[PDB]
Amino acid sequence: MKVIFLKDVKGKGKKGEIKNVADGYANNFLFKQGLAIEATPANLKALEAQKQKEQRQAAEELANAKKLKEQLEKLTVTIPAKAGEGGRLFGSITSKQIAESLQAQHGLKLDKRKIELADAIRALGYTNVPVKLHPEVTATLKVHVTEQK
Amino acid sequence: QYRIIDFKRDKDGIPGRVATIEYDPNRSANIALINYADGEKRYIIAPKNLKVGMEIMSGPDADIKIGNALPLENIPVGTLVHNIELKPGRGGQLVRAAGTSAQVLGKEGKYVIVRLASGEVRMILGKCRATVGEV
Repeated sequence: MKVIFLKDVKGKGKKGEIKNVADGYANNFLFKQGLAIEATPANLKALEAQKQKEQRQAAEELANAKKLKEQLEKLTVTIPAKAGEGGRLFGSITSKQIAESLQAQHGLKLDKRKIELADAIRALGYTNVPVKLHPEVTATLKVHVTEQK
Repeated sequence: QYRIIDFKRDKDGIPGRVATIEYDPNRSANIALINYADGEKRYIIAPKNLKVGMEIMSGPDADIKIGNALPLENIPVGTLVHNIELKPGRGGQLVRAAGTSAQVLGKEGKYVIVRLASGEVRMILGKCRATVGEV
């Protein structure tokens, strides 16, 4: 009996792992723990549709990360800050500030989790910060810390 | 008449003035009355050498001065501290008001290594606060 696996596969085979399972056992265990479903020509086409949309989405996303990477690499975030000791800052500029100045000045709302800053910026000057927009899309954000007051 | 002591030091940004410094037999230590710029009054354990008249502040922008309370990450290596917080915003649970002030030895990533007066060494989260000074 052909079956559409809903869960127990390589994690969640819900994508559409269609395998011919033993009838009965299928409807006695798999079908019992919601693991699989009847490979009816409806729930087969209906599966195809979901896989087709998941594939479209994944592509929109990638395409978006890519356009977004282009917008970012033309910018320059400007974060002014109180410094003294040879350019050295009083506090530290971190991912939230950078994320905020980016929204405020460039109209971009980016999750601070994507701003791959390691150690918090603690000095006046320019810093190129990497931004992980997607598994295979990283952009360089130029950050500029200027002395205020 | 055992007084209420502020071991939380969460009035960040608001300046206070050491109003007085008196002994607390229930704490075998000295405590200071702090009048804040917003009208609130609060008692704190008075670090060594704190005097009536000096200003007090807490938070990331606080000045590194005895009696001031800031997250460990905002404190200079080598400074002595007390009333050390183990959990951000849970108040100090270490060296509250008796003993010997620990000391910041190094800062690493999201941690601040501190050596307690007992030679003991601990790596507390920089988010945790501590008061500058000797208890």
